[PDB]
Amino acid sequence: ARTTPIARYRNIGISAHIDAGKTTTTERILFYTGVNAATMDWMEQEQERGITITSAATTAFWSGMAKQYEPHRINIIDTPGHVDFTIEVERSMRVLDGAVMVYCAVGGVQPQSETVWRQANKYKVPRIAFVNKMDRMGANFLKVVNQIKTRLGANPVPLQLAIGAEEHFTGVVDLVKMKAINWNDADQGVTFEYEDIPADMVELANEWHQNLIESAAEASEELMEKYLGGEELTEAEIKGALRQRVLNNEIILVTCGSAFKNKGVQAMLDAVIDYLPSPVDVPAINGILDDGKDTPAERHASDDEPFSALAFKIATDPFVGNLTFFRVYSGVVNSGDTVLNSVKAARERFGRIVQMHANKREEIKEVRAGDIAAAIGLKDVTTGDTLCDPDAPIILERMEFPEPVISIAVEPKTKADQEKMGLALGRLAKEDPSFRVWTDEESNQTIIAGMGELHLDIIVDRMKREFNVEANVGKPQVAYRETIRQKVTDVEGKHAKQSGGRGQYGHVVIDMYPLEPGSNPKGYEFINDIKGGVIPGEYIPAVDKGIQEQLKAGPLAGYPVVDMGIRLHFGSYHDVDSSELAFKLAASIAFKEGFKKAKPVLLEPIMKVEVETPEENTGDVIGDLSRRRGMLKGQESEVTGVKIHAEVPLSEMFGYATQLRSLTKGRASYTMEFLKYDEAPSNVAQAVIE
Amino acid sequence: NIKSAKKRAIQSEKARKHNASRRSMMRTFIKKVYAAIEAGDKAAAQKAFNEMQPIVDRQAAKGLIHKNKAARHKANLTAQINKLA
Amino acid sequence: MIQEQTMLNVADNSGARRVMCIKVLGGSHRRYAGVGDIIKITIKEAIPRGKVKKGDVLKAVVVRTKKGVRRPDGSVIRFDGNACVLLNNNSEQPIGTRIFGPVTRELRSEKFMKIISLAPEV
Amino acid sequence: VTSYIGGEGHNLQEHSVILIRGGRVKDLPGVRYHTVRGALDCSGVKDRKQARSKYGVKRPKA
RNA sequence: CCCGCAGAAGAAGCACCGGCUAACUCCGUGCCAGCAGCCGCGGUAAUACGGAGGGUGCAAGCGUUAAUCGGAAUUACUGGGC
RNA sequence: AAUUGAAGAGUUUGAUCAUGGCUCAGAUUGAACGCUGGCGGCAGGCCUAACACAUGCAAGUCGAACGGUAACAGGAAGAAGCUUGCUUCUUUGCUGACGAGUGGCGGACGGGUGAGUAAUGUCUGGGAAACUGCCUGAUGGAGGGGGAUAACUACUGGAAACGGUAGCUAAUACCGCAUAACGUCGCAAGACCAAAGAGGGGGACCUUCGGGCCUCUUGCCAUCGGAUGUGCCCAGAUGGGAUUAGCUAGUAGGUGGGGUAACGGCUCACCUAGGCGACGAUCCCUAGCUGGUCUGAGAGGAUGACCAGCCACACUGGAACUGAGACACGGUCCAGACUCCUACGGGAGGCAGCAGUGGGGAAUAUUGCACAAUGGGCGCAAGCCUGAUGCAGCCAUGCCGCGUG
Ligand SMILES: Nc1nc2c(ncn2[C@@H]2O[C@H](COP(=O)(O)OP(=O)(O)CP(=O)(O)O)[C@@H](O)[C@H]2O)c(=O)[nH]1
Ligand SMILES: [Mg+2]
Ligand SMILES: [Mg+2]
Ligand SMILES: [Mg+2]
Ligand SMILES: [Mg+2]
Ligand SMILES: [Mg+2]
Ligand SMILES: [Mg+2]
Ligand SMILES: [Mg+2]
Ligand SMILES: [Mg+2]
Ligand SMILES: [Mg+2]
Ligand SMILES: [Mg+2]
Ligand SMILES: [Mg+2]
Ligand SMILES: [Mg+2]
Ligand SMILES: [Mg+2]
Ligand SMILES: [Mg+2]
Ligand SMILES: [Mg+2]
Ligand SMILES: [Mg+2]
Ligand SMILES: [Mg+2]
Ligand SMILES: [Mg+2]
Repeated sequence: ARTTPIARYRNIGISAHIDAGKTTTTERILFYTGVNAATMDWMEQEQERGITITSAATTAFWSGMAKQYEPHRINIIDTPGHVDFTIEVERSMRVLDGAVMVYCAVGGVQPQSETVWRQANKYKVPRIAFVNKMDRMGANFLKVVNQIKTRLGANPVPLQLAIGAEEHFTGVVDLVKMKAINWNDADQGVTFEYEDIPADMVELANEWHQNLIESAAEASEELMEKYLGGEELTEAEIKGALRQRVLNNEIILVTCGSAFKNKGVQAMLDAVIDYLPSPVDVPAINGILDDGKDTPAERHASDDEPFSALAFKIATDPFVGNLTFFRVYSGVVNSGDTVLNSVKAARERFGRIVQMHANKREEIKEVRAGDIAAAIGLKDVTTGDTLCDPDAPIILERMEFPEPVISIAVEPKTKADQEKMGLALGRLAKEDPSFRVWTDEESNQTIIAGMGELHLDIIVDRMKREFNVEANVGKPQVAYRETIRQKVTDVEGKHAKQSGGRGQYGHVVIDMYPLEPGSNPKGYEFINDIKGGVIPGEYIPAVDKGIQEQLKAGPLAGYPVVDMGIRLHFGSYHDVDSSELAFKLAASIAFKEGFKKAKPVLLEPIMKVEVETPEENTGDVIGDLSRRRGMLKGQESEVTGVKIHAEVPLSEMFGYATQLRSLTKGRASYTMEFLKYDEAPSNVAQAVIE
Repeated sequence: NIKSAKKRAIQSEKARKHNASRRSMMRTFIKKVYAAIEAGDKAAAQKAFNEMQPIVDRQAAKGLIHKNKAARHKANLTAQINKLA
Repeated sequence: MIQEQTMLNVADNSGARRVMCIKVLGGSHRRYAGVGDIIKITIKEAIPRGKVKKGDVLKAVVVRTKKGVRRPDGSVIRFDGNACVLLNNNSEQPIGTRIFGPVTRELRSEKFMKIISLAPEV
Repeated sequence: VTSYIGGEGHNLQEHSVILIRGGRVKDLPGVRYHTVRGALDCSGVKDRKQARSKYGVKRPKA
């Protein structure tokens, strides 16, 4: 139909380390914006544990705390802290335009601040900053500001200053408008009296970081040329100045406050509209055409463009069915327009539409570009898919899928539930791509995988709650192998079945000898070094088949036999009685006894393991790799971390992620894949007895 | 139940209480007659029948007992009030 | 006064019907449970559908005791029989969803609120 | 019930969710059903070209 | 529904081809891999498996499965037997 | 002119004929799946869980029955900022109209579903002891009085649902009294039964100047008809089982009382000792019936979606009340299972109406448009209501057309 405000849109997501208030702070908004509060942790579990598990989107209208503004429409997304659910930030930053990075007045940057930082950079998303909890013991605004500079290698710009600290935290200083903002006693926020700087800070206040104003200066030289020429810059041209540079992410404005005392959150909202983008202050989207090739999909942020949106986040509400959240980058969709899932090559027909609206699932018939909402009833739209105009098809960028770091095998407690465990794990997969499930090609047990111990925990817990399948968990099994160590000299097999029927007799003499990991496909070598004709070459295929059979699960403990070679040398037959079968058994017998005398051993699988860790704790990490019965092989010192290279056994890497984290303060990727089989240490071997 | 023509419920209740009370006494009168027969008093039977006839008829008219019922009472009451009395 | 052995009736769905106290939790040698105390329980009866089945071992909340309850002033409340609300073994907290028969004020606990919210009396 | 898996190769392991067809295999007494390739968790026959409608193989990119 | 406009322009798949059954060859494979409604194909020149060329039948559908009756006079009153 | 149409093949064997099963060609489908997919017309679309349900809608309407003014509008038993016939404030229910309330009619239709029901039903053909709103024919009645009560007002309890005391008021609400046959009881003689007013207009005569009064239009009561609807009775047909053979106390009949709209063990007291069943009672299992549908040359076999008739059900068990009509799908009461609201004392609800979610499943659709038409409710009418209906959306699900030259 018509629309209304448009381009006064603020798509911002709040994200930070755990605690921090990245949620408390979000509820505070809904109070301030909702003058005249729907808890943002509304999952049952995420209330029980008191932690944000899933990204939660609402919208509300901020006229600016002073009345100062033409009403702006803000889309907020409170993201999880934690790792475990980092997926909830990839998506929650790919799609939206602005970002309010929260920091604990007490807790410095801290590890998961760095990770969300990298995710913001991954997507070059503009951002300001809000140092929460100024009222807490050990509060120190400027210290943290400095850590953003030091630890995050970024350019902070204190857009504000704190009036005192901890229990003596009474207000803040807008050091643009150069007044000491005063929030009052009751009514939480609202009200003001905009008091001037106190005698305490006038010295500090007469900074701004003059390289605020000198930071604003650096927008354009003709903007600073008058600054060099000592011309005090107009309030209006500064806000534009540093905003110009916020948008170009060369600067992070810091605001600070305390959600609890209600002293600070509001000034921060203003900073949003002041210095965080509109959906038009934005690079148009990149993308592809279908089969054909590139071209940036482009699609300007315009109502009158062809529709194009990305699907982030899938859910299922028990009353309306599937909810599919999207961000419309271009064009428009009307309830009934049949858009296209380009990345699945099927079309979908839009139906009812819902915007989560501070506290009510308000209904919509049209959704314009620059906005977000959830589409009810869409059939097969997974996370990352693009919904574009069928006449103007395009694939969009699609964020990235964090890739699990932990695996654990699960069994359905009640054998009955085994079917249902299948159904449920499937559902949780299409909701969380950072979660994965499969069935071990060998030792067929159900294996799930996630970004960590806690991730895994609440998934399994989610099964009980939503699918009523409880299942206990265990260490994944390991695929062992078998071989011999000594070449064993001419061993003898023989059949001779005078019983009553087919004559049948075969006799064979062979040498069994270990190999080295040779020729990919085989790992097995049969040699026809038979004499001139002690056994006819027609039966020679059979003797090979007979050995072949014994390799499927060797004599030590089932488990395939590998790296074995065999040489024919001698035998004997009847002119008639001997047969394919006869020598097939003879070989079978020849394999045994030969294997017994050949010093057999139990093999175990090893991984090429690659740990990526900071300089600070490459000591602990090495030692642990060693503790884990591991061999090390290199170190690079690749840029900032230090890649460590090692060969470490599988049955020994289980739950690495969990501890690797503990040893490196959360900052340490790693990766592994199969490399080889080596002898298992005895106590291992004799343990592995079925 | 959320259908405002549930006034029908409060309405037809007033009805039940009205019907009940009228329907009550026309019964207690018919009784008086049978009692007389059991007491044997030919006089009080024909007397009590005279008292009950208008009631049975009026109520039948007012649509509380209906016609043929009215008949049936004075019909076989009569049969009996002059069968030994 | 409940004590080990002792059948209790159940005042919820879940489906227990008849249940036996196999331990008075909460202290070494604790003799009796009553009032609104917690006890370990073994199901003896159990309806066919039901959350619980016969032979299960759970906890439960004494909700009515025949010896009843006193509290201040000197009065007494006695109930004709002994009844309890089954609790899940980990979380306390009723496994049921409806309460039957009256319950008493003493039960006005954080964890037992769900009981008095349900329940048609005292 | 025991069921046949036609065509050259398959994925299909202990937890695969399949769609069973009906139709015997008169070499396998007791096997009275086929598992429908290309339905649900069963993949179509890799690299097949003829009679693709059976064996759940999609047309290869005109 | 009619009248104008531009340009072949925007629009073809699916099963089958050993007998029953309309439609045949090369290659690969070698009782393997596989086919199969019924009989039955495959152990080195496979019109039966798989690919190709070709053909046959259907066509916005075509196959497979499931299902009822028919052929089944194989519950026989019509219309059967010992 | 109009139930005028009957096809065989492969396979037991070294070969043969017979026997006999397996198998195939056809037609059909509420289909599903795999690969594929341009349009249109007409139609069809939860076959499984009569599984549980968020949200909105699916039943109202009459001021021409009544007291009435909460909002609108107009007029004003008339008034400012002056913008003097063009405004926005206060009054007055005056008129139009109208929230709440009394009252009337409808809510028993329309729609959904197949759980139950193997004969309490359905089908076919008959039958006698019955009631029947609105519609209709005829005949007369429509006189004169009385007591109330919602709304309202004043106190007052709740978080909410809901109310609580006291007092006041209208009518076509309510009750006497009169009137009383071609009505009811009664052989008769005789006894006994009802009702309501309201609107539009108006010459005179007129009055408390409200209208009397006159007229037309409606409505009210009674009786007998018509029409439609419904209840009741009988015979015959309408699944399988004997690895169910016996069944039966209100049971079978009678008499007399009671009872229903009505006949009747319908009920009750007494008397008789009967009643049913191998023509299958009884007890098990399964099941809505029919018109028709599919197949078949036919006889048959299979089947009861969509359309139309009948029955049954309305969260589960049960009960009645109101009413012409129900033992009531979006009514009441009790009980149960379950869900929801609560400020913890207390409350509320039942999609097998439309759309829709979850669930189950191989599988079955939009939380659409409109009362313009046909039809239904209320209304004198205008009109209001109508998820009946008329259209559209979804799906190659089917049929028939057409294209891709
Ligand atoms: N004293 C004080 N406490 C604060 C302040 N802001 C937030 N908190 C507290 O920090 C705690 C966590 O708040 P929360 O919003 O959950 O942080 P979070 O980001 O949601 C934790 P997660 O990463 O799981 O989402 C709360 O107890 C909250 O009250 C503050 O300004 N002052
Ligand atoms: Mg914590
Ligand atoms: Mg949080
Ligand atoms: Mg901390
Ligand atoms: Mg041929
Ligand atoms: Mg060849
Ligand atoms: Mg072939
Ligand atoms: Mg036949
Ligand atoms: Mg015969
Ligand atoms: Mg009204
Ligand atoms: Mg009279
Ligand atoms: Mg009698
Ligand atoms: Mg009688
Ligand atoms: Mg049934
Ligand atoms: Mg026949
Ligand atoms: Mg019921
Ligand atoms: Mg009545
Ligand atoms: Mg209903
Ligand atoms: Mg499903």
